[PDB]
Amino acid sequence: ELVQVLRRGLQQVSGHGGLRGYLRVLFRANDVRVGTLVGEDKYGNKYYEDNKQFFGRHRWVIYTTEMNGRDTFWDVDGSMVPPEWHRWLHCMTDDPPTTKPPTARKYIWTNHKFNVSGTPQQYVPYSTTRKKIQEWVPPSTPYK
Amino acid sequence: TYKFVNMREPSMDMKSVTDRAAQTLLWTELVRGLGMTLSYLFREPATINYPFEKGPLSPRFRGEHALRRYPSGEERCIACKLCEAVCPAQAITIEAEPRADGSRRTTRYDIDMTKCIYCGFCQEACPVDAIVEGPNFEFSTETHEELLYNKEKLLNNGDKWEAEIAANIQADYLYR
Amino acid sequence: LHHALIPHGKGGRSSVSGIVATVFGATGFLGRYVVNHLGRMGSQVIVPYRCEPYDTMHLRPMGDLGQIIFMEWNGKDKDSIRKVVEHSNVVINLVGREWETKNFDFEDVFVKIPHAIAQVSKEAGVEKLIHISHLNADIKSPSRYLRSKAVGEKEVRAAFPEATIIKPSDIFGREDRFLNYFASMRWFGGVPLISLGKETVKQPVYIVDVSKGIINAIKDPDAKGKTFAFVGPNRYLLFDLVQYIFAVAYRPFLPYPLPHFAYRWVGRLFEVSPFEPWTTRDKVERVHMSDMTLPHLPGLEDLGIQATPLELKAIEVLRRHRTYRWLTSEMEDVKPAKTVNI
Amino acid sequence: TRPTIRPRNDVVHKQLSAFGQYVAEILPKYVQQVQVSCFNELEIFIHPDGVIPVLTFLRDHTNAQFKSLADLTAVDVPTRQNRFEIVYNLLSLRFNSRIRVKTYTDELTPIESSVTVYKAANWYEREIWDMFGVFFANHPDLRRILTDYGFEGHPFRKDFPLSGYVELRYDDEVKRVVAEPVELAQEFRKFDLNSPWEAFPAYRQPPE
Amino acid sequence: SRGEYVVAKLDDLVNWARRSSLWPMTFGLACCAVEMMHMAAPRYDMDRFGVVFRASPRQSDVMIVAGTLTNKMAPALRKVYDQMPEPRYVVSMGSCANGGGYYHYSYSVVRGCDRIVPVDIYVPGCPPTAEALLYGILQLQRKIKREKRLRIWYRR
Amino acid sequence: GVRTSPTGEKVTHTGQAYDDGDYRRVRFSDRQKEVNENFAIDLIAEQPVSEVGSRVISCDGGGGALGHPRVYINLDKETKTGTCGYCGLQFRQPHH
Amino acid sequence: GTSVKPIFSRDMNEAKRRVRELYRAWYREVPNTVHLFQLDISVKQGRDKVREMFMKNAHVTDPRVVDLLVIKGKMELEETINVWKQRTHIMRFFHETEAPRPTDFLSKFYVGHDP
Amino acid sequence: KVDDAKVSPPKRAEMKTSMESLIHHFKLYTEGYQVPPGATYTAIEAPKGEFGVY
Amino acid sequence: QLIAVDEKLDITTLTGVPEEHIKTRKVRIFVPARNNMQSGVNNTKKWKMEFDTRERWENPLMG
Ligand SMILES: CCCCCCCCCCCCCCCCC[C@@H](O)O[C@H](CO[C@H](O)CCCCCCCCCCCCCCC)COP(=O)(O)OCC[N+](C)(C)C
Ligand SMILES: NC(=O)C1=CN([C@@H]2O[C@H](COP(=O)(O)OP(=O)(O)OC[C@H]3O[C@@H](n4cnc5c(N)ncnc54)[C@H](OP(=O)(O)O)[C@@H]3O)[C@@H](O)[C@H]2O)C=CC1
Ligand SMILES: C=C(C)[C@H]1Cc2c(ccc3c2O[C@@H]2COc4cc(OC)c(OC)cc4[C@@H]2C3=O)O1
Ligand code: SF4
Ligand code: SF4
Ligand code: SF4
Ligand SMILES: [Zn+2]
Repeated sequence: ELVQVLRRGLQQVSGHGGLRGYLRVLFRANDVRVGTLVGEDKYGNKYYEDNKQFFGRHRWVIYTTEMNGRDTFWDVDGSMVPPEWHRWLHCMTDDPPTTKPPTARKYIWTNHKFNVSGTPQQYVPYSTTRKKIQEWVPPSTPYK
Repeated sequence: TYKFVNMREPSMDMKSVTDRAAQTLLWTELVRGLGMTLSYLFREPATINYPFEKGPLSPRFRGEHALRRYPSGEERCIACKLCEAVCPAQAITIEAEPRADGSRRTTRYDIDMTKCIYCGFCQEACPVDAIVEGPNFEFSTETHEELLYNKEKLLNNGDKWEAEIAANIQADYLYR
Repeated sequence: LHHALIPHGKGGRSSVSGIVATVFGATGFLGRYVVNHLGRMGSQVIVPYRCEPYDTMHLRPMGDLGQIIFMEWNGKDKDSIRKVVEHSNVVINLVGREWETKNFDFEDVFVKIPHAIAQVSKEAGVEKLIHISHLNADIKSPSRYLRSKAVGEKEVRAAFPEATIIKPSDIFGREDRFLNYFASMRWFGGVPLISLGKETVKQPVYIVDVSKGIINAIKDPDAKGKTFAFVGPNRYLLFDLVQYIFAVAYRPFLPYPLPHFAYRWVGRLFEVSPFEPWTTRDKVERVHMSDMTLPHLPGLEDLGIQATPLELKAIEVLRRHRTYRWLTSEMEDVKPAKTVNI
Repeated sequence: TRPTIRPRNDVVHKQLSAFGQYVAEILPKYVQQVQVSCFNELEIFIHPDGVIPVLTFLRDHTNAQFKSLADLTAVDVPTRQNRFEIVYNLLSLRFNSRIRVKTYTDELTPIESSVTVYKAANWYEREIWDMFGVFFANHPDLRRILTDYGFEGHPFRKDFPLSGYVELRYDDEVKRVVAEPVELAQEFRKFDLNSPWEAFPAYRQPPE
Repeated sequence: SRGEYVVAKLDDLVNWARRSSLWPMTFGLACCAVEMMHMAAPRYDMDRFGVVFRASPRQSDVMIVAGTLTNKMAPALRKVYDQMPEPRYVVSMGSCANGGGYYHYSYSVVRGCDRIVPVDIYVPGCPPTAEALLYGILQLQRKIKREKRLRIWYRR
Repeated sequence: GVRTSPTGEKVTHTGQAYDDGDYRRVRFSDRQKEVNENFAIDLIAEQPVSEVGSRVISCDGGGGALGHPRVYINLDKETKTGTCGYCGLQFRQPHH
Repeated sequence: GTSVKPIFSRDMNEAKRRVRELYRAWYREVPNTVHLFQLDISVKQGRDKVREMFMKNAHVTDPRVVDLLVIKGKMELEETINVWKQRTHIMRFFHETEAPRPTDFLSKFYVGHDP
Repeated sequence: KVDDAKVSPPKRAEMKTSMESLIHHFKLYTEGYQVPPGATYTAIEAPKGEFGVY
Repeated sequence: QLIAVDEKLDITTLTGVPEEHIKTRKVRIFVPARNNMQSGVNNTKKWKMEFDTRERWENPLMG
């Protein structure tokens, strides 16, 4: 009945930490759904699921408000998800990194980086090869 | 074996004529269309909450390129130039020389991402699984030059995305 | 020549010309043409900008991949000038405003900034410096614009002895202030001219001519310490010039004389605009002042440039100011104006 | 031989050979050769002057009824004196068959337009004029179809470079799109792939 | 300073208004237009971000070059770009628009739309997914948020 | 093993670095230079040498089908070690 | 002999005739081309350009080649009259954005290795 | 795919295990297979009509 | 009908090639030499025509 729908909405606003948390999530993600916390990201992101939603809406992430150096309260993008949670979020696998951690290597980045385009840390292409032809160096002494 | 789509004749009895006259005067099929639109109005929309929600993908998905390493940290690429030869768009440029220890390694490995058609042929032709197409697809830039990857950029991509690339390969290498 | 800076190719978009140019004021009327001519040959152009990057967008398609680098700079900071002139062998100065702002007066943009640029470029080892002043620059000129131009020219020559100084006169083009300034006076209804414009002589020069002259001076090995004057091939009275301008635009020309004090009052009244002023007292002073004659200075002909007469390029600027009735009229329908040549 | 080899159909081969003999007998004035491919495709090599008759016959004869013009194109072989090879592909719905008609021409010899026989040919012929430069006589409206306005040369010719001769860019001084001689930041890398060992003995040529 | 605060607030308001209401011109060239349509599809629903298509260039704010730009067509693209009132933005989508892509070494293909018009955002892919184009649009929104026109106007 | 040039620019594993008088360094002003910090040569130099009691050893890089093509390395030379031409691993017989 | 087939003309006279008709048509079209396309060139400039274009192929002595050239010129004229061409297409005949390439030996030796 | 390593590439395990498979993979992904001389017109019923390749 | 053209064939005015790439170009007609690393002779059967080598330089970006 309609009364039960209103009660569900009241439970939704109650289950986000009160009115302030409800408003924060509404203005940060334009969604106020409540789901089971799959896990927490080292950079601050939180990953939730709800299998009762249809495919595509059954997994989501609340992004952190503080990334490496920038304020991400309003400026968020899909490039801030770490690779393991990237695999879990895009439904490439059913096992979260919490229960199926990736293999550990000493060359894998320990600190994820987002898209740094339009930023002094952007990639600038250059040639990785050395000089090909060496020119003759004239002697430093006079010839006469 | 065929069927007709518009070879039906209408009944000419008085009842059918009255029904068609009511259809014409009272616009029954227009109300049918209105009812269908109203029915669609009350359904759940298929929209997903991007970027907080993502569309499904597969381990076969072809995205940003990356150069992989062995578990010891040594690069897998041996400068065989098979990926450069098989590239339909000629987006790969490779230059190689013997290393200080005599290994066969590259000195230049460029992929023009504005030339690449993302066909995945390079990772099929690679005999050591060195060059792969990662799962990343959100790497839009603000300048053209940022999409001209050199060896350093691809090595950084591999080091950054290995945790997911290895898992994607493990789930699909038996289909290859 | 530092082998990487040796010319290669056929002088096209993807070629290497060996020129690394830092073009100050590249977001202006002359700056876009200079950058276009530099990037045509395959040069490395460094554009220092203090405005919004959006306003630099039109400069992006002028070069190949990586041949145009946009760098933030501040006029009052010398470290930024050093940062933008570290790796250049040519430094071109096109910084200049026609009016005074609350942060930058004429002396700041014409004396202090050029002197700082010259000093920093000399310290950094820049081989060639091109400076732009006005033909009518004079220490005792009634306009502070030309006084500042002369003082800055002297300062640049003192700080950079091998600097090439170029003195154009009333550059006209699509985005000019010269032709558009006269064409926009049609809105008031009457054209106010001091002494009816019968006591002023003008020698305007085409924008493409100035850009080609700058390029050739960069490529000229003997134009190091020279001073050039860029003028057109014909001299016109101000009255005849404005008459021809209105005839090309097919607008009714209604000239009337306005005394000097009245025009100065109008300029002062317009000067209080917080945005770009329509006209100023200094602009009025410069408009009604005869262009100087300097036969002892080299001209465009000594750089291999043949001056383009206004009669062949007036329609390309003044067709925008026509109505629909006369929009399609040909260029040879205007009966070119009278020229006072000698 | 069973699993990985394409099966054969000798009945269709016999039918196509018989019909090729039929067509060759009916029109000896123009037909120069008839061939049947190993994959059951019938080709008739004719004289250019018989382009209009033969096709018309193939379209109108009761036993031919080739009423569909599937395709029409040209092939450039610089080693031949007659450099261009015109190919017509015809489909007969009544007999569920396909035929190919081949003829030849060079740069300065026009070919009769078959718009009267097939209305589909019109655009096709324009393409042949646009891409190869073969003129078609009595064409109702012959002009470029695929190339840019004012484009010089015929790109599909073998001696035409892959990247052409000119390239387009916007110029701010003239405030318009201009064309300039072509320049490439990276030249197209030519590859030599032909193995020095013969692969198909059945196609070996006499040693001259 | 009070004036600096006022101009900063006005600049923020104008940037918010401009990035919140982006109207790309209804303009497609090749395969990438299909992915643009799928971005307009219910699944992604660009309209929920304030992004609507409009056919007239005079009523358009963004041009999305989705497809190969040929020599025969480049003047038309430049013409429709010039008729867009400012402020205007260009998003290059796909390999063909970015640098030519599969047809880079072609006699009739312009090697990148950036030779004709200035480009703000480059979206890689062949074709980029609707998610990738949405990411590019949001990056353009952030870039617009980064603009400060009134600030430099004041510091002048 | 990263190291900086006398100009202060990092030297890549390929050994490239712009010269002092090179103008191309201007492309790095107000931006950065992309340098990968994991040098493969050092990382393969840290690997220990495997000791196997046979003249011929087999190497596939590990992972079976996920490595490199399997090769056979002869270990008759006692002055040197058998190095894989694909992975760079070293093998030797028990000596002295 | 040589066993050749004509396109339109049997000898030089008819080919020169068709050339003259095409030149007449282009001469008449030039002022309209200047007016409609709003070109900044004069009618004299366009007519001189047409004359130069016609003179570029003055060495041809083959009636078939001349017939093909007349066909191409008629194609171009039909392209221009119907305003299928744009202002850029018309103005491409003048090469205003191309630097003059020198022809003497010394300048070619200076610029590069090409002859 | 057709069990003919001179036309279709072998499996990656066979390529990394067998000499013939590696040679065939190399030659197919560098030069490609040679097609016997001949001309064909193959047409199919694509959703837009008859789609053909000569 | 036959018109009996008596002049040498010349189609330069119809190819659309710029004159610079007609007068200043030199072509080579030759049978390619057998590659010395292989004993096969299949690449020495047909004649090849190829143009003279022109200038190639280094792109300032990406080399
Ligand atoms: C009598 C009045 C006459 C004039 C009236 C004019 C119209 C009234 C003004 C409208 C005010 C409404 C604008 C406020 C909306 C801001 C919403 C907020 O969320 O924006 C944030 C930041 O907001 C902006 O930075 C500032 C906006 C406004 C700041 C100053 C405006 C003050 C009003 C001054 C009005 C004076 C009018 C003067 C003329 C009379 C960042 O959001 P954004 O990143 O985008 O979206 C990310 C989406 N995610 C979260 C899902 C990922
Ligand atoms: N008719 C003419 O044009 C006359 C021109 N003069 C000289 O020619 C030069 C360029 O002419 P023109 O293109 O018409 O001038 P413009 O007004 O069109 O632009 C000059 C450039 O100088 C920059 N600039 C101006 N002031 C400052 C400042 N305080 N700090 C940083 N940058 C500044 C502007 O950048 P921004 O947009 O960010 O403000 C602008 O891009 C000038 O030096 C001028 O003095 C010579 C005689 C003829
Ligand atoms: C308006 C919304 C609902 C959708 C539909 C749509 C766009 C954007 C652009 C276009 C469009 O539809 C029209 C008509 O159908 C095709 C079909 C095309 O190829 C099948 C094609 O490729 C360029 C282009 C088009 C048009 C055009 O570009 O978003
Ligand atoms: S995906 Fe295809 S086009 Fe892209 S680099 Fe690999 S082989 Fe080349
Ligand atoms: S195919 Fe693999 S090993 Fe060979 S050059 Fe390419 S990336 Fe390196
Ligand atoms: S980039 Fe790929 S998908 Fe997009 S238009 Fe070009 S070929 Fe088509
Ligand atoms: Zn190994």
